[PDB]
Amino acid sequence: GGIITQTPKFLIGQEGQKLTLKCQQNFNHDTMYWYRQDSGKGLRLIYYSYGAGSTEKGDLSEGYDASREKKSSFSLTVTSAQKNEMAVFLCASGSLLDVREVFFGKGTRLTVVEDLKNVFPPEVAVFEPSEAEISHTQKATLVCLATGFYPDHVELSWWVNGKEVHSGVCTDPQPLKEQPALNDSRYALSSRLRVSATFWQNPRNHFRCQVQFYGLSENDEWTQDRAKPVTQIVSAEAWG
Amino acid sequence: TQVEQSPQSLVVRQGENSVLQCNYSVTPDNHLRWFKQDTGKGLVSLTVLVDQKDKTSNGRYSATLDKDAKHSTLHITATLLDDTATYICVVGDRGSALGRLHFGAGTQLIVIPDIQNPDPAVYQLRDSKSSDKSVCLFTDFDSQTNVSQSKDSDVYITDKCVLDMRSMDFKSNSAVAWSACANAFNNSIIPEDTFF
Amino acid sequence: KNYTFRCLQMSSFANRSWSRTDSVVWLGDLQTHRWSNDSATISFTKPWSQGKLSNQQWEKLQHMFQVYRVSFTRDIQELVKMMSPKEDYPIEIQLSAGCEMYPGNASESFLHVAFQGKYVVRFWGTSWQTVPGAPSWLDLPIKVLNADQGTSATVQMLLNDTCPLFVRGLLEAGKSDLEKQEKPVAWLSSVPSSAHGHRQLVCHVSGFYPKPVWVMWMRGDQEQQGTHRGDFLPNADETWYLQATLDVEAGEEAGLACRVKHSSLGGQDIILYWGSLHHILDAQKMVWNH
Amino acid sequence: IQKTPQIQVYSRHPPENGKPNILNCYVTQFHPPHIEIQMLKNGKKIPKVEMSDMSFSKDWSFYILAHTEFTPTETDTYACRVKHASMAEPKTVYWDRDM
Ligand SMILES: *[C@@H]1O[C@H](CO)[C@@H](O[C@@H]2O[C@H](CO)[C@@H](O[C@@H]3O[C@H](CO)[C@@H](O[C@H]4O[C@H](CO)[C@@H](O)[C@H](O)[C@@H]4O)[C@H](O)[C@@H]3O)[C@H](O)[C@H]2NC(C)=O)[C@H](O)[C@H]1NC(C)=O
Ligand SMILES: *[C@@H]1O[C@H](CO)[C@@H](O[C@@H]2O[C@H](CO)[C@@H](O[C@@H]3O[C@H](CO)[C@@H](O)[C@H](O)[C@@H]3O)[C@H](O)[C@H]2NC(C)=O)[C@H](O)[C@H]1NC(C)=O
Ligand SMILES: *[C@@H]1O[C@H](CO)[C@@H](O[C@@H]2O[C@H](CO)[C@@H](O)[C@H](O)[C@H]2NC(C)=O)[C@H](O)[C@H]1NC(C)=O
Repeated sequence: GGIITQTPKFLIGQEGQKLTLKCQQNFNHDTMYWYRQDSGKGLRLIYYSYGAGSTEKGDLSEGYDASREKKSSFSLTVTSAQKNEMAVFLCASGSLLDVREVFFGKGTRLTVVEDLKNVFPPEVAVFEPSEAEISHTQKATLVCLATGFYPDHVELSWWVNGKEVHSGVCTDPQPLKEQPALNDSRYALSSRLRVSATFWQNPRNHFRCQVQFYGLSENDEWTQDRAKPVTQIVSAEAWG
Repeated sequence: TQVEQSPQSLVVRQGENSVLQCNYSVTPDNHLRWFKQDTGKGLVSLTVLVDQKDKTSNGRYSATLDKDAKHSTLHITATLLDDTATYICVVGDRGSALGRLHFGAGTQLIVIPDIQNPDPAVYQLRDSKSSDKSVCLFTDFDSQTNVSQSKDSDVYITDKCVLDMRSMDFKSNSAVAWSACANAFNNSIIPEDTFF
Repeated sequence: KNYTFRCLQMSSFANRSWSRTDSVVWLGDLQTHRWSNDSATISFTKPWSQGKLSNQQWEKLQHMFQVYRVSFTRDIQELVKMMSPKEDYPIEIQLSAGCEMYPGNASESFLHVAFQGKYVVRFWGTSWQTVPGAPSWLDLPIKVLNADQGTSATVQMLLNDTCPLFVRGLLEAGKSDLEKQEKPVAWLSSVPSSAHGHRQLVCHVSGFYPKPVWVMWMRGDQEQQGTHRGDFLPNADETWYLQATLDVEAGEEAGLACRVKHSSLGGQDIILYWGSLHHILDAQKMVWNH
Repeated sequence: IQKTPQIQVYSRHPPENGKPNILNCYVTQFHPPHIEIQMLKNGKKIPKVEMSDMSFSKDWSFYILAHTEFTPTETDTYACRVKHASMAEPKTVYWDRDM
């Protein structure tokens, strides 16, 4: 029928900051839900709604409020952000005449920070394969690194000849901390891409490594020296 | 918790079968349903079970339900690498929209690839922009071998990672270590026939 | 048509937090079951209340109903949420579910729901239905409840098969209490009338069972058409009370009698004469200062 | 709120002064079902007062029967006092043995 979409994908907030997250559905569902997923726990209902002006409390209703402006939109607002918490918020819409028709949003990821001074974008480098691997395997592995980014609000992608690729690609499932001893420490991420020797050997085959950083905006304005850690794409390139 | 999924984590060889299950105490037990939640994404429905003794099957996913035993099993046939995800079991306590869903904690599924022709080797990869920096990729290693994150601050190392060249039917594991080359992987119990 | 089996539910919702549901079950004019909001089990009020159901059969029903009560209470608490300005607390709901039992295999089943005192919904055939004159806003709650196919099946099972079966056994089991005969006991009294020099004659009839009785004022064979029968009032001991009045002019009392006809008497009609030896002597024992 | 209650006070058996009897108080036609019923002897509330289970006739209207063990006499007064939302002040109905 359509889609249930949450906004933002990722969210940065400071200790005590009142954050809000919108959810829009076009299914024409009367019932809408805001859930919170915690690692090692099931989805817990915060708030639900039967349509415009209705906001019914869940179990985790404390520290939050909802606002259903219209059938299409449900909006959750985190009353105050917790010290250095990390959370997932999930939006779902449901048919009032079919209990079994439930559609879910792709989730919003929250990260609370000490000071926005800690927010840094990644630095992306592509490593050309080993002449040693081509003479042995006849397979070329382009490697990529995304280092010094905070939070882990990233989206890595490989691009050959202008088109995005998934075959031969592998990205790290979890990122590596820089200084794990300190809280709010910068992150590292690695991603391999494998192509046939014959393909890589050609210097007419272009290889691009894209990384989408989800940082700051006009809202979330600072007063620091070095360039704003805004949302951006930092991508590396190679030919062979 | 009223809905309990078992086991917390499950490891399966690629091309094999996967059997994850859930027992519940929710009452009434109108319907049970399974979702697949892809790493960092939302929930996707796989199947809905409604009868006292129901069996339903969507594609490669199959499921059963004994509402008397208050038990339901999920069956993944021919486990692909794309099946690596958390599987969430939910119970609806009513038939009308007056009901409420009860969610299990999930079962994290990990599908080990079938490395048919190993060739363990670690190569040095020069940076695209200049001479420095350098990185070392330990690859083509068997399903059996495991990567260890060393204690040292200077060298940072990642865990085993599968890639797949689809128009090759080829699959290879990998690990990456950065700043020394041959020493990068010493804390991990590497195979003896590793090329250098 | 002879006996009607009724399961009466009375649910009161004062607000979001406070609720209570109480039930009583009637086979004709005799109660068979009682279910308090504080009792988690259906209580028998006659020794034959289980009917001809086995202990496991009965337990399966009691558990069914146990689960239902908690489900119903919440479903209404949710429908107030959904029906936000159209309706709100305090809410009052009544349910009448049962059988009207006729000779042979003949039976008609019913499930009627009253909202705030008025009858608005009935379960008819395989679905919930509003009845003529129901508020329009009930359309969404019905469309919502009729979405549940399990309840429909559970209910269809009860009304069609379980209730008639149950009550057929209930009738055999309780035959001794249902077919009982209790003799009425009559006594006369009198009070002034609204009008001047006019008296009202009260003829009290009490303790009879079954309910059908005939109580008339006579003057020979001459039935006094002025007689005004009261409404059947119950006694604590599952018997009945009724009183017949007659408005007379002072002095017209001599010759009048109160005639009572009942099945327990067996053709031996009670004739109570105004001013009879017994009347005088019974009146002496019932004197007061008004 | 909706319907105002109807109190009938009758005895079980013909009343004989000094001879023990049963007083019944039949309360009907009220709505909502929340109601307070007390039987009183000489103003003072009668302690052990038994109550039937609240039920409702085919016309959906409620009915409840209060009854107590009592001994009628010439001087003693018996009444049934009802508190219901529909009424401003409680309704006290006296047992009149002649009607
Ligand atoms: C009609 O019947 C229903 C079922 O019989 C009643 O509903 C249940 O009512 C009970 C009691 O009100 C509810 O449970 C309570 O839960 C409390 C905790 O959430 C308990 O509190 C205890 O602990 C606190 C400390 O945390 C103490 O301070 C306190 O003193 C107490 O010891 C309660 O003791 C109790 O368990 C229950 O959830 C209700 N169940 C359902 C299915 O709704 C209903 O009230 C009855 N109505 C009336 C008016 O009688
Ligand atoms: C319980 O008893 C009720 C009767 O009160 C049953 O309802 C009736 O069931 C039939 C199906 O068996 C219904 O379907 C059909 O209706 C169409 C017209 O709409 C007609 O052409 C068909 O011949 C057939 O009758 C019927 O509508 C329905 N009757 C009423 C009054 O609604 C119910 O199915 C029984 N359930 C069980 C479990 O025994
Ligand atoms: C919900 O309704 C009940 C009953 O009307 C309320 O309970 C009453 O609470 C007051 C004090 O707040 C007492 O004086 C009454 O005796 C209580 N009644 C009963 C029957 O226990 C309850 O307060 C209401 N809740 C809200 C939120 O208003």
